[PDB]
Amino acid sequence: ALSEIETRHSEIIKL
Amino acid sequence: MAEDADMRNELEEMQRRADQLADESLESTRRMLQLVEESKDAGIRTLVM
Amino acid sequence: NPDWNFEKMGIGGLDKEFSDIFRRAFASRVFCKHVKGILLYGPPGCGKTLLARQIGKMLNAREPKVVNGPEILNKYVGESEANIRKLFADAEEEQRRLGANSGLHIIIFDEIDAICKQRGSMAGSTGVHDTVVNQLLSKIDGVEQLNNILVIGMTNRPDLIDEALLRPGRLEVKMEIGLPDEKGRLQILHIHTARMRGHQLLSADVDIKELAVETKNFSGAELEGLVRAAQSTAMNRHIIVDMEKAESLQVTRGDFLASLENDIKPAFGTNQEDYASYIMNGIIKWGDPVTRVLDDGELLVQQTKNSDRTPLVSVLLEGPPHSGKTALAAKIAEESNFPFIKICSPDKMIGFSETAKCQAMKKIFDDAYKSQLSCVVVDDIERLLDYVPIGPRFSNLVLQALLVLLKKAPPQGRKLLIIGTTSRKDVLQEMEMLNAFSTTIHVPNIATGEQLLEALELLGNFKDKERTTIAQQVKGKKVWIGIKKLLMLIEMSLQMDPEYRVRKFLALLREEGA
Amino acid sequence: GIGGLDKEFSDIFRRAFASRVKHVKGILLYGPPGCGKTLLARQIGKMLNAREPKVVNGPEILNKYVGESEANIRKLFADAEEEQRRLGANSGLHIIIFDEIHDTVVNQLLSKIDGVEQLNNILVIGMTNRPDLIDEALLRPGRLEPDEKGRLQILHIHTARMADVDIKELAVETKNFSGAELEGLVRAAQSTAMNRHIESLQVTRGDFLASLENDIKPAFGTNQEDYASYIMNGIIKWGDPVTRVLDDGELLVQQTKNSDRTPLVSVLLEGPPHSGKTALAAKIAEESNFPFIKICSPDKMIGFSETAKCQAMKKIFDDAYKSQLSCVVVDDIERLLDYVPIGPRFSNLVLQALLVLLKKAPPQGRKLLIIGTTSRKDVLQEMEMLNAFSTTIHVPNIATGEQLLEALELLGNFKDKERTTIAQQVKGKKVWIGIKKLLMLIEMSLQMDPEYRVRKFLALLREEGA
Amino acid sequence: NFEKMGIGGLDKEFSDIFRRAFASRVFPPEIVEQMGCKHVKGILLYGPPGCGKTLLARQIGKMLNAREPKVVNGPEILNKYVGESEANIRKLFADAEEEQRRLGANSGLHIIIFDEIDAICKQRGSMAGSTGVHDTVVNQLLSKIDGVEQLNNILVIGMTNRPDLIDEALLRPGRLE
Amino acid sequence: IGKMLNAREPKVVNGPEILNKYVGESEANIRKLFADAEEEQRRLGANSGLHIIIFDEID
Amino acid sequence: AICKQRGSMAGSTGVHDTVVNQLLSKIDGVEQLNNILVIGMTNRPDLIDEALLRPGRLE
Amino acid sequence: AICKQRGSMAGSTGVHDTVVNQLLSKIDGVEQLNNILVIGMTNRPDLIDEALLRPGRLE
Amino acid sequence: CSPDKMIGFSETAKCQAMKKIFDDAYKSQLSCVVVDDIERLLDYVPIGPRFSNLVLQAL
Ligand SMILES: Nc1ncnc2c1ncn2[C@@H]1O[C@H](COP(=O)(O)OP(=O)(O)OP(=O)(O)O)[C@@H](O)[C@H]1O
Ligand SMILES: Nc1ncnc2c1ncn2[C@@H]1O[C@H](COP(=O)(O)OP(=O)(O)OP(=O)(O)O)[C@@H](O)[C@H]1O
Ligand SMILES: Nc1ncnc2c1ncn2[C@@H]1O[C@H](COP(=O)(O)OP(=O)(O)OP(=O)(O)O)[C@@H](O)[C@H]1O
Ligand SMILES: Nc1ncnc2c1ncn2[C@@H]1O[C@H](COP(=O)(O)OP(=O)(O)O)[C@@H](O)[C@H]1O
Repeated sequence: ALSEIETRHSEIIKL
Repeated sequence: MAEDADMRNELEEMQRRADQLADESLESTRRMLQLVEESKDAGIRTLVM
Repeated sequence: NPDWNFEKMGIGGLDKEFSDIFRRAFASRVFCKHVKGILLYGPPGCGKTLLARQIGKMLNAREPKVVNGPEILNKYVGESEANIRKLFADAEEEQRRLGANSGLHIIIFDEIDAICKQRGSMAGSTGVHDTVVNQLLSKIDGVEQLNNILVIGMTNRPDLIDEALLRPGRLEVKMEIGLPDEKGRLQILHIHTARMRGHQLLSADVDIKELAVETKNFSGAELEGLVRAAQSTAMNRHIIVDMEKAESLQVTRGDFLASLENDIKPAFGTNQEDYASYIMNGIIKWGDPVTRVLDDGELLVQQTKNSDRTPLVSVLLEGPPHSGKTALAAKIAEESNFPFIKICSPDKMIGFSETAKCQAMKKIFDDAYKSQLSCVVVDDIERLLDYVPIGPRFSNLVLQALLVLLKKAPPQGRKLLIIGTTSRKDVLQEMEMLNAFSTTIHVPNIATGEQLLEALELLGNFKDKERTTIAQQVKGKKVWIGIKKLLMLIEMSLQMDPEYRVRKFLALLREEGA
Repeated sequence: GIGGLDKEFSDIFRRAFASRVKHVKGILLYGPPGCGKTLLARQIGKMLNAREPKVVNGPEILNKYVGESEANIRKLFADAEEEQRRLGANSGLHIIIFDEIHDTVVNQLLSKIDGVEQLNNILVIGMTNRPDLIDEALLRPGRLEPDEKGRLQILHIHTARMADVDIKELAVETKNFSGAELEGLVRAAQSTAMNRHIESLQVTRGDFLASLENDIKPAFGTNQEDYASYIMNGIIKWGDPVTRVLDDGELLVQQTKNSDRTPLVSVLLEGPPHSGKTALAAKIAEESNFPFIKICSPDKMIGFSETAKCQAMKKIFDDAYKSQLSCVVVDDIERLLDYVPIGPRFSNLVLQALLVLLKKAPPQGRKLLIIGTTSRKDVLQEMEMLNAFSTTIHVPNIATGEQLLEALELLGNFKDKERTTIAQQVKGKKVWIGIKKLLMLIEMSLQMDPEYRVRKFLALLREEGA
Repeated sequence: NFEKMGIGGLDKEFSDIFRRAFASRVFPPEIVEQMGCKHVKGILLYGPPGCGKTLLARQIGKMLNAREPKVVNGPEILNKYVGESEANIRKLFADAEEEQRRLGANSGLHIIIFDEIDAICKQRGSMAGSTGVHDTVVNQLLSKIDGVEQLNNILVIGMTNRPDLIDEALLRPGRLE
Repeated sequence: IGKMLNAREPKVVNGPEILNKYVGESEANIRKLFADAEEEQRRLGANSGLHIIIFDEID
Repeated sequence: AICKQRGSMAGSTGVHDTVVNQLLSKIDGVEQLNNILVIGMTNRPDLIDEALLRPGRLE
Repeated sequence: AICKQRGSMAGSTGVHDTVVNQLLSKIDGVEQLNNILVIGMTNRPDLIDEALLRPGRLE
Repeated sequence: CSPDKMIGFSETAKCQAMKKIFDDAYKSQLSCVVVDDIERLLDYVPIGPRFSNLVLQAL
């Protein structure tokens, strides 16, 4: 889930 | 028989590593351990003052 | 689909097959289900690459995708299957999205050998995705039939893949390019020599038309490679210390000397036939009997050439030892100059199980059956089937794997012959195989001094003085001698001195003839 | 609705259905390919139930089995058990058929059919052309205790879909192909005449031109026949002995047909060498037309171990048994035995096999006429194989010039004029000749110049001692 | 500088090799411009051990060409992951194909040296003991060398004790003369 | 000699140690041996501290 | 069963004779490893290779 | 099949002679277990090795 | 040891059963052994007289 790995990175940097 | 076969086989690497950088996400969640404590540590003692 | 015009000469391999596939492949799609794929094999490749590049040069008006080998594969599970859907999605999208059924998009997948195992059973225990045929297979025909695009294949060794996946409907079509025929190879060098021969400098006295035939079984790049070396040789002469200097000289001519030199040394065909070990010195006529043998031999050959009533001619020639039996068979064989002839000899079946020794002989007769006609030679029968009289012992399997094959007829409409030779007829009688041989020849040994002197004249070993010295005493033995030994013992006596031949020669000869 | 195949059909239904009408888990049928398998599977299922839902399973039965394609193999069975558990009061039957049949699926399939939970009252039938590929467990008692009119339908689906080919040639010439793979050339039928570098040439008539087999010849048809080659030249009746031998042999093939207490009949015919008796036996075998014919010839198994050679004769000979009745031939048995005179030596296992064959009876009813060819009998007299044989036959060589001239007259080698010259002596020399060597000699004589044809012919006919 | 240094033997063989495979290198460019003749892709030399081949195979390409040789030791390419094998060969030709694309006529002539090739390359249709398709790196090789993309201005030399076990499909001329 | 006569610690393979289930890593262990003396020669040139290898039951 | 003679006897190179080489290389190898005793038991002793039974590996 | 009676000499040890060794070593081996019962079944009582069925192993 | 039970073995497989029991007999202080019906044990025929020589030699 590279969509969700990249979001696990990116959205949580936004967090 | 009178048979000896000694053999080898090969690997299929698992996914989820588009680029190594992904572990930087851990460097993020380090930081939101870093950027959380001083908020309360000054919050409650800011209530003290 | 085909946007532009083309010229066929480029492959120069054959135009029959290019037309045939052109007929079958493109007829549906230019001007029924259309052709979705092809594959093809030649054993050394011999121009596969040129063929694929050239039709790709012609048809697409775009670049098709190329694969180097397994490179689809990758460690990441499924991404190996992502790599194929990468290119197939374009064609699929275009077909249903664009809807014009424009099929310029085609691919060269080379070496199907590597990517696919027939069911995956080959190479035993493998990863589930170590071999994926199922994905690209299902991709092309599985969900629904796709007629808008063409896949191509190259395999130098098709047999690995052939059984499972080539069942009709995935690919029913399969093609093979064979090595050039004599004129085929003629136009091969012609195209390669086009660029040279289009320049006046090169190839005086070229004589390509005998160069082709000087190549019996050669194919492809070696012919090209002859030219590589042939230039390299003419390029060598001027290359001259540390610095090897070639001063500017535009005078260089590839002469036949370059091709002639670089004919033998640098390049070797896959299959070749030679008579050299069998023929040291040729044959010299030592009288009428040699010509008699060749006379009724050529009679026999014309018989088997014209006549269809007796597809086989069972013949042998027998004589005493060292009488020039084997070479003679070779020469008559050449004078027939049938398209296929093989020399069987125990020399090449040496130290083999007799079963292996017959299973090497069944092979060649089947290979000869494949031709419309052929002439096979079998020499030293007694040595092939290992007869020894001390007490009779031999290999029986060889006997009958020789014998019945004499009696059979190859498939109707093609005819053949055999010929055999041996040092004795007697055991052959008692062993009941000469009955099977229809005709028989007696090759004699030298019986008389006069014709001996005549044979010596052909050799011209002895000068007239000593020939006359011989002529007095030599007559009256009425010798039982065979010639091969003759050749030997002359040389045995020459080495004593040129002065003293006689004390060695004649006293050595009296041992023979009882 | 299946033409023929009624006794096998007759027995099969009662045993499975009688129990339905411990219950059988499944019945498995093995048939040769082209047996109309699909119709039979449909027919049997339809007969079993009025409206039991027909379920069709795709050909690729096995998969990797590690979490993908195991549940689905499990699921199709799983659906059937759901009804089965729900309805316990009375018998409930669901039919699932898998047409044309890794690790886990073998074990998994066996477990579903037979379990700790019985799972009975359901049946699954597999029909396959080949037995060996399928799993061993099914065979043991317990868990599983061309059709050229059809090819005309292959035409009237594929060919009718699109100045023509004949109606019937491409239905009776099936021996080399089958219609299920025949889809390349018919599609090429356009391509055939289309490739003339051809805006449009006038439209076609569906034209058929060498679209019959040759565009894509590779195919599977198991023709398995090469009878004609042994007789390259048809046998000519040159003499009373010929008609004698032939009529005396065919009275045997005839009396067998009505025979009792001789299902086998053994005859050995023998003549000297280079007298054709190999085509002759093939001729008489042709003469009496049988369901099945087969030919044991040294030519095929040349250079094989003895235990392979005998095995080959069994392998053909049990096929001949499985026919209702057939004759077979075995030639050149001096070679089949690997005989040589110089010292006696031969293959013994083949000998003993053959000899026991000649008196081994076929199982209940069926009968055969075996013939064998012999250059030399006396060898066989010493090998004590002859008594097992019966009614042996001497075929002679040519004794006389009358028979000779009449023979080549039947052939027509010589013009009558030149034939005069050799005719000048009819008795003057006397002959031992067999037909094969003679026919071989006439060719070389003719090859030589017309002056010397008969001149050399006579010389060589005398060279072999008249 | 070659200056006839280091080999010490087999002047015949050296002459034949030099004229055969460096003629394309040594000539002045115009002459072949009249021809259509490419560079040879590669060569192969073998013989009994201790016979002097690795000496020359150093000197050729070490001294003779202006370039740094690329060595591969025999199995060193091989690794377990299915695509890393081939993905290590393309590492070898990437420089020479990309500068080929850029500069067509001439290039720095990146040379590879195989060594003890018999282990790494043998005939495709032998799986005995391997029970793997991974004998088929060779397919990548010969589909890489001439491939669909023909590449000139690359040279490659093979070395083996055993000449007879190689698939001759990559021994045909143009790949190895 | 290897360990007491001269100054190095020798890397020793005991019989087969090398062999491995995966292709190429067995062979790779070979160069894991040589690559501590290889660079050493590379960056001291000719003069160098000696490296030693003891095979055993090499047959 | 483990070790029978390794001299290209008992079929093709014994039965994976690499093993016994490793073993007798291991116990008497370049390190002494003086601190262990191995028990072994057979009903057919003669099979075993003389390389292993000699004094100091097993006396 | 597996328990055919092995015989002792350098050659012709056998094809399956190494399965039985583990079997019997499980039965009567080191660290005995009393937690077990095992039933052999055959139609060939004379081919079974005589030690496989000696008392204590199969009594 | 009788032929009764050793029917069908090939020559060497007879020899090894002999040598087996005799090597069992070399492990007891006093051993009385029997060989019955020798002439069938080493197969004897007057006709074209033939027998198994290695059996004899072993014996
Ligand atoms: N017809 C001939 N006239 C003259 N010389 C001949 C003739 N045939 C062969 N020779 C010479 O004899 C030599 C070969 O003899 P050949 O090979 O037939 O012996 P061979 O067949 O081995 O005899 P054997 O089969 O008894 O061993 C050749 O060197 C050839 O020059
Ligand atoms: N009426 C006839 N009588 C005999 N032979 C004939 C007759 N008509 C034709 N033939 C020919 O006789 C040939 C006999 O070949 P066949 O295989 O019988 O050899 P053969 O006689 O069995 O040889 P052998 O008996 O020595 O084994 C055939 O090629 C056939 O054309
Ligand atoms: N012809 C030669 N001239 C000079 N030195 C040589 C020669 N042959 C061998 N040597 C010596 O041997 C070395 C070369 O080894 P060599 O070429 O024999 O290996 P090789 O033949 O490749 O062995 P293998 O073929 O088994 O790999 C040189 O460095 C030198 O020490
Ligand atoms: N006219 C020609 N016909 C056939 N082959 C040719 C011709 N001209 C050159 N060749 C050579 O044939 C080679 C292509 O062979 P290919 O089919 O790739 O062999 P492989 O399948 O073994 O790789 C090219 O490298 C080229 O040099």
